Amino acid sequence: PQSSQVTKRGLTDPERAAIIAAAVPDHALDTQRKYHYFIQPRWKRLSEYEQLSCYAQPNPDWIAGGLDWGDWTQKFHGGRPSWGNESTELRTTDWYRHRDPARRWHHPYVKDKSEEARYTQRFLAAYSSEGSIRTIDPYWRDEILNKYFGALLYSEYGLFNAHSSVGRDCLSDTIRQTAVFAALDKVDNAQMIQMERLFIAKLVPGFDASTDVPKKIWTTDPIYSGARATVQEIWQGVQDWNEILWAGHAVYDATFGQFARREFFQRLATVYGDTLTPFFTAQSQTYFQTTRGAIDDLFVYCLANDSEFGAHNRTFLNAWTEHYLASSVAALKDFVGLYAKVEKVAGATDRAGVSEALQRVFGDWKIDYADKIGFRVDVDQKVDAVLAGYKN
Amino acid sequence: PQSSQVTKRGLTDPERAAIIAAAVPDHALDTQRKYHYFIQPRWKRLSEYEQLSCYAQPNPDWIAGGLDWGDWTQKFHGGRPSWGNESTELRTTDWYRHRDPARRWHHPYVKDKSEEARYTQRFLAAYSSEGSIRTIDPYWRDEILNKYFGALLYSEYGLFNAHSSVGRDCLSDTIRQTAVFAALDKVDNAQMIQMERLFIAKLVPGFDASTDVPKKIWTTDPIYSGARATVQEIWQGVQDWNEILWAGHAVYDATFGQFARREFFQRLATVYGDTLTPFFTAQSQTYFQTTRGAIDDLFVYCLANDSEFGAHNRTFLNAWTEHYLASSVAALKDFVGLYAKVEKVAGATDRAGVSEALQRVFGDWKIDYADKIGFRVDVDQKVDAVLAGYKN
Amino acid sequence: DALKVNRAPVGVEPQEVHKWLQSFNWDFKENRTKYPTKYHMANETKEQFKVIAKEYARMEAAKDERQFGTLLDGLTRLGAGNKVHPRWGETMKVISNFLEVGEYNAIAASAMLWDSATAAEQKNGYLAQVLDEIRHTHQCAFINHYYSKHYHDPAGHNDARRTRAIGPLWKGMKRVFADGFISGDAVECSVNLQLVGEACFTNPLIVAVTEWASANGDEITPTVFLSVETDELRHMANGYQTVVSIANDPASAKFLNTDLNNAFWTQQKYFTPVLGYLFEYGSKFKVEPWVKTWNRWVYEDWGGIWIGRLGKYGVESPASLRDAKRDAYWAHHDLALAAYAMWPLGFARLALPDEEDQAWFEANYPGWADHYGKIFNEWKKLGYEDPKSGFIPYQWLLANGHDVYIDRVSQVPFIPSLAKGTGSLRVHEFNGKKHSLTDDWGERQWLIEPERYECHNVFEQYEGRELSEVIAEGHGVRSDGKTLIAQPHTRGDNLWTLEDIKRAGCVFPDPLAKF
Amino acid sequence: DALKVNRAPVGVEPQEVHKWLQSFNWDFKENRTKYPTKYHMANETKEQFKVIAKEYARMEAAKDERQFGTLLDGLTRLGAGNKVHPRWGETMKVISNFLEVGEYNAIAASAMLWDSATAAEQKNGYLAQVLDEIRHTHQC
Amino acid sequence: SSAHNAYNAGIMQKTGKAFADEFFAEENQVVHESNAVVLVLMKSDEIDAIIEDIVLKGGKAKNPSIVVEDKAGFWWIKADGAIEIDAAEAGELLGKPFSVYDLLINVSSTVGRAYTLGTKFTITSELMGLDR
Amino acid sequence: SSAHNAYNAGIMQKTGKAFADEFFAEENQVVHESNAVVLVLMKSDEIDAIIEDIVLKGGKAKNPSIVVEDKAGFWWIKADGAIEIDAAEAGELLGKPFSVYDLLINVSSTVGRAYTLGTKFTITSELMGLDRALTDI
Amino acid sequence: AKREPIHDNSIRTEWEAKIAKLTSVDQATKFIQDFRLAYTSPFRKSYDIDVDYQYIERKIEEKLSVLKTEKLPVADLITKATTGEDAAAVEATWIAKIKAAKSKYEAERIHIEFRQLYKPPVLPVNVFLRTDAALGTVLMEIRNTDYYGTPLEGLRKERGVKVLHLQA
Ligand SMILES: [Fe+3]
Ligand SMILES: [Fe+3]
Ligand SMILES: [Fe+3]
Repeated sequence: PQSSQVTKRGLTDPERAAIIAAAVPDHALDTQRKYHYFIQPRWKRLSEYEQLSCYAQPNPDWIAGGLDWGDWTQKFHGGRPSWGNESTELRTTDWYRHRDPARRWHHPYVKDKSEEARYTQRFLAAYSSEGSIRTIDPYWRDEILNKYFGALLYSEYGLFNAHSSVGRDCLSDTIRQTAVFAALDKVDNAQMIQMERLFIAKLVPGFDASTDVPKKIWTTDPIYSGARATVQEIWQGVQDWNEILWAGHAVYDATFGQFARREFFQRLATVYGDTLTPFFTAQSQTYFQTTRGAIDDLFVYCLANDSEFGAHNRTFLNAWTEHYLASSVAALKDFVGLYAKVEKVAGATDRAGVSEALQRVFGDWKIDYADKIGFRVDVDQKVDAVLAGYKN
Repeated sequence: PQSSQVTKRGLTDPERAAIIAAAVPDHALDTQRKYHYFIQPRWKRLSEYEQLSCYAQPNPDWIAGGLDWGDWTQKFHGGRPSWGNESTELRTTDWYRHRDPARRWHHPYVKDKSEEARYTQRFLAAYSSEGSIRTIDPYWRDEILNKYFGALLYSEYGLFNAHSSVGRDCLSDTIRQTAVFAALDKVDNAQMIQMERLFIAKLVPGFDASTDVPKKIWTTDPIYSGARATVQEIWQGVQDWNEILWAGHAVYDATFGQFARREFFQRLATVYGDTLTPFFTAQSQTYFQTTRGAIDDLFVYCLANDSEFGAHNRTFLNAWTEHYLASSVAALKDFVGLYAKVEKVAGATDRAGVSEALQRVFGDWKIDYADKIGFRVDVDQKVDAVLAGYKN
Repeated sequence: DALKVNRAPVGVEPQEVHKWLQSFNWDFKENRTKYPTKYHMANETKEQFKVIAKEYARMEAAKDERQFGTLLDGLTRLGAGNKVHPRWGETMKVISNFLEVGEYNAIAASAMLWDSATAAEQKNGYLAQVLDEIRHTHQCAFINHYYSKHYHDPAGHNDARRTRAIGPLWKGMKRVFADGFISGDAVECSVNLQLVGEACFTNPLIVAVTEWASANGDEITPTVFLSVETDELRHMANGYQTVVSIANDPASAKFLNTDLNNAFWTQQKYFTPVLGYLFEYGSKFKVEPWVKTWNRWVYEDWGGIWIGRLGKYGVESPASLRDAKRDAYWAHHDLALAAYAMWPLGFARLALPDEEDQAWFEANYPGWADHYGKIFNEWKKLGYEDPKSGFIPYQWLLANGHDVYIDRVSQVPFIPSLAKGTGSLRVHEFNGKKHSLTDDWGERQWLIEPERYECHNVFEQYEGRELSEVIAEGHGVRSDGKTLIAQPHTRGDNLWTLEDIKRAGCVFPDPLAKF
Repeated sequence: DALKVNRAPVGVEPQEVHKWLQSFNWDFKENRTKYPTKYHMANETKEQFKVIAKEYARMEAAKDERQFGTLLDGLTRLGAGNKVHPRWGETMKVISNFLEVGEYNAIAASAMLWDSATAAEQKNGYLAQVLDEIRHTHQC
Repeated sequence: SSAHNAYNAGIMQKTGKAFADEFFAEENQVVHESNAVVLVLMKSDEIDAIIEDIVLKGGKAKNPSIVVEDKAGFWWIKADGAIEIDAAEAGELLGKPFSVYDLLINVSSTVGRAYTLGTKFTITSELMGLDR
Repeated sequence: SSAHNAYNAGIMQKTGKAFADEFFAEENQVVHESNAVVLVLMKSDEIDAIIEDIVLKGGKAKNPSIVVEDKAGFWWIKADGAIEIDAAEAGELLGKPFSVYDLLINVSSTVGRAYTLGTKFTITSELMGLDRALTDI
Repeated sequence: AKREPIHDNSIRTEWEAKIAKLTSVDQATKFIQDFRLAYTSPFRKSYDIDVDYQYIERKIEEKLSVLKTEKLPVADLITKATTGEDAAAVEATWIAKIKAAKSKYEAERIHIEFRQLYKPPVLPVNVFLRTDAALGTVLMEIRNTDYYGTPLEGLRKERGVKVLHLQA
């Protein structure tokens, strides 16, 4: 016997269920059963993704798209509004227009990453039981992978933190979800890189998975100087949340990050006999394309083509692209000095091989981003500029 | 208004819930709430795996371990029993002793494979979007991967079907689950190989993912002659269900299968710039190690060390091993003629590299299986026998 | 080498990665928070719940699968969505959607904490919280989404993200667990959102409420809300760590008690009356008196286990606590007068207390019958529920001198001539604008920080407008375009329409015109 | 080539793989059932529910998550397990455990059908059935 | 031990005027430090087994001040000092994989300082970082 | 036009001796070919939407012989000739991904010839492989 | 007396017509600054458009921003206020101003007036946000020094309210 009443459940207690049954009408009081039926659907039918996400942000009518009215109830000292137009240079007729093409609300998002979490541990338990690490090139394992792939976690980590002010400042619900899921994916990348290093340490005597050498390389090796300078700028040098998302994902990570993750570590793993790294880069590359889908919707579909502000927004996006492409080109020019440290493989690490990799990265970027905002770019000039850092 | 009664739920209908509440005793009628509490636990406490699986098979006491009594209610024409001791040469004091160390009942099994199913499609959607197929060696892709990795699906497929009589004939629940889960994993392997070929066909104009060339190679190329001969015997030449499981998983797939999947296709993919195949072999290799855990428990823990029949069973296991190792050595001797068709990479495809690969497979096998049943094997002799098929 | 390797099966556990996170940050000059803060103390704290991205997702997904299993399979097969007492299903329109904005603003608050944290582990911990508040936004949405599908009145469950903007109780909600969280000192969020909001008020708001739902036949909300609060363990732990940093630095500690007192008052000012009203008046079956719920969770357990224990380290019992306990006893009954009197501006159907409710109110709050009870009974006699009556109590209040004012700071309604809770009206003119303040704590906030508190109230926006016009314009109707979402009864017949409202001829005044 | 590729997002649907399953079988003299049967007719049929192993597991896992959510979360929180009339709760001791053996023997029966099928699609369909009867054994 | 940890302890036993009189007494206008902790467990198959076989046996034997109350959808637990649950002990009881992270799936609320250390979950009256 | 498809049609309306008399009538000691199909749908959020907005609207519009009965934990559906459910229509209705495989998650039983073809689930009285098609188109 | 509808009314429509006539960055900058001094903050000159000014301010912001992108060189969008001033100089000037403020009443008017004058699009967003944060820090610190030290009667006089009513 407990001090407090054991509450009878109205669903199952006969007396309360009978009282409830008498009170419930014999007919529905409206026929509109579509939750937030008034959302303008992006696709042929309203999605659960839209129903659960759209207009959760309580914006007033003086923030484009808001359905509320009046001033905020409490502002910052000085008068900065809870949310406001001063948070970004970009303008739109409706900040709610953005849609993640993956339609990720929280549940499909963690459902998918949970699959990856559990399968990863099963893969590692079997990979250690296979002994497949035995055929990896030791110099690649110890001198390139461990040290310079390790250092790359700091790029992923800085991009993750760049999202902290975006999570606070951005002006709509679907945008906030896009930004936060992108941030978790970035910090996941950094953790996954450290996880692979910690895993290799369990199989290779004398292999050191401390972050000490990676961090020294990230903070002082000229190979990462341009990259670290850019990440510091994107994360901590600006607060315009659209500038952060554009510079981070659509310029810096789409060029330097893609080259580092996909053209260097993932691709070179499959010439130096590394059967382990491809399992980890598969995850980061999948996240990149999912993130790109949403970033592309925000900046291309919505902002660069907003009926009233598209040209206006492209003016800013072009200025940002000019600045952060230079930074990323400088980052890549520094990074390609790393090829001087790798065994020469024809078509992969010689000048012709690096040139083709830079042509893929800059050519893809021209198609995926530059062309869509009207940013003119000479791909061969950007390739040639980076190759100036290549030691023949 | 429907023709039949709208049945009132006893859980929620006030009248029926009150009648049930009156009839339900005010105290439990026993305190033993552990489902099948009498199962002997393999680990510190009974697992849900054991509770749900153990003694589901209704064996009588004249099949070692059975808790029932008397003859079957209906037998085959002639008198073959529903299950019987005539189904295998091996003997035990209790057919129920086997435990899958992964403790897979149906739900965790499909839960895990569901993760892999969904993550695979996300990876492919992202991989096609990345364009990473662009750096694969074209000769490897078209002349080795497509044709000979394609052909390998028939090995996985025949091993899948070897389990059909095992699923009918084997003598306990935990063994039956192990066997069936092993079979689905093999046909999954064969399907995943085809899935990879169909995926490449969507990315490479002129790349033909028809099984016509793979099947022709499996059935007539001397490279697969020994392997196909072995799979045909294991699948359709015997019915002893322990012989099938042992020859299939612990001999043939542990030597030929491991070499082809892991040492040939997975390893050389990371020598020829193949960033796609490792994603698929990661699954087959995870499945192999999971299956091995369960196969190892059945034959080593239970059968080779059965308190009464361990030596008796090792006599058969040794004889089976002698025969199917000879088959698998011949299979491997035929298969290494495939190295004559690949671009020579030092330490991987030269005689020294192939030798070390054979030493891993035969050396690993001696530790994982031979040593555990007292099967004497000279690893260097088996390597030299296979290298007789290597074209210098 | 190439032949020999340890082939023991190993993976990498979450804590093995977590060990290295603190080293993921690096030093550079601009590596500091972008948000204004008074708090500049050392804050290299350790995370109490080691989580990495992969493990975060595994945990939450497992929580979800069980929750959605129960919702979409079991409870739907039981028809549980329409086994709810009408008063309670109407209450969940308000509770779930109002909490939703609290969850949504907590995303933003948590990002501020993430931005202002300096330790990589703390940034890692605040990201997990940011994701959780996203989960909670969608969970709250999912409740009303589910009710929209299975409950006998989907209107208002199905559109609160716009129809909430009509009514006055929504203004106060945008402060209590929204603007109050995100518009101010970022490091201070560990005091207002976490030490007060999460550690104090989510317990009655999210946990205790599940027992009221169950008593009234709602098994949907327990399934979701109890899952929501499982994430709160990490959030409270996050804030406590930063509070320890602040307590340990004398230069930061000199701000803590003031921020705590303001946070406590700001949140209780709205939470105490609004939730007490929703619990006691939006239920048929009552679990316990609201003031006992408040005493258990707020005063005794939160106040003793968090605040009383921290008193060993200079944290003071909030000076506003006495005023708060008066609110806990009477303020929700005061609020009920305003809620029932202004029912056409809401998006829920209300039920005057029946005879059994009235006896319950008077037994647990002696004096209720002679004050509030007499008023509700007179309104009923006047036709409160009857759409042909032409009677709306707000007009009746004005005709008897019972003016309704809105607090410029908290937006909470105040009827000084009928209130028994804490409050007294102060009306100031500043720079040609009149302002009504209702208590000593908000008045100080407004006097010191007038540019933070410029919120327009319903009377300023609707002045001189007829009630049915405001309601039509704000979409406060069912799909026939005529019948109001809001109702003064919970029966299926005799629903009010815009014409029924228009017949009463209710026009919004300027309550401060008389000063 | 090395620069130009279609980068449209594609995967491979289950029916795209299923199309090729019939070709997974190959001819050899001993490729015939091990069990006695009177029935020796041509039987190269197609399956009516196209499934491959990955899709099999996705479908069943989805079923399970909803079922076990209801049991372990909702119904347990309601105390539904002791809301049963004693007679019916007693009846389910028999119905569920007796059905369990029917499910368990259906595993073996389905394996026999798998063994005696000659079409790869039919063998694939009976394996899925074999797995289902394991599921049902564990469900009972 | 242990009536003071009941949900309806002390002033909560009183109703009507008697309750109001204590509620508004001068000495009750400031908070009073409590050495207690409150743990809320969401009812589920796993939690209910843990309540009956861990909290109410080894837990209450170790800490006899523990009080558990049935609150319809959750278990309300109050105790002096600390409450602890070892997920490794729970996994043995449940017969299935059960890390400390899985235990948290149905740990719904905490009034006190909560942390995990290894397989153990603890909520404590202690103020770590301030207490010695 | 559908009373014959009711769960309690015909002999099922009779009780006591009247039921026994027909049940044991000479002509009811052999089966009678029926052109019907029976589909059982496990009750769930998704299924209940499909019943209300597909089966009982467009479904019954195309096939007026459809009968749907509430059997507490499941829906019992009987119809002449065929019942069909397009998973693409259900996904449009539900607003979430919904292949034909997802539709089957709550398809509990079939009396008739059941198959999937694309996004559409069909149960039919037709004996595929035995019945010979009546058109070339 | 009688408010018009919330989101569509003659006050907003009339102001939108005024805004459409702006044709240069200089003109629209004086327009938005005059507007923000006249109609925003507790020190505004007039409450006559109280329920419309925030929407109207948005529309002026939009006109100024498009005019900036059509008419100004890209480098001006990054480094200059639309007053022509150097954005970095504006930042240092106003930070120094509030750090020299002798009371919370001086400091508050400096922060408020900075926003009235330089809120984007007048100042570049990145410069404005970090100046606003620096100003807000100083304002918060001075206001939260002895927050409860002045009685309400004294705060009312320091604020300069006309007290119209005190209950009981
Ligand atoms: Fe939350
Ligand atoms: Fe929270
Ligand atoms: Fe079955």
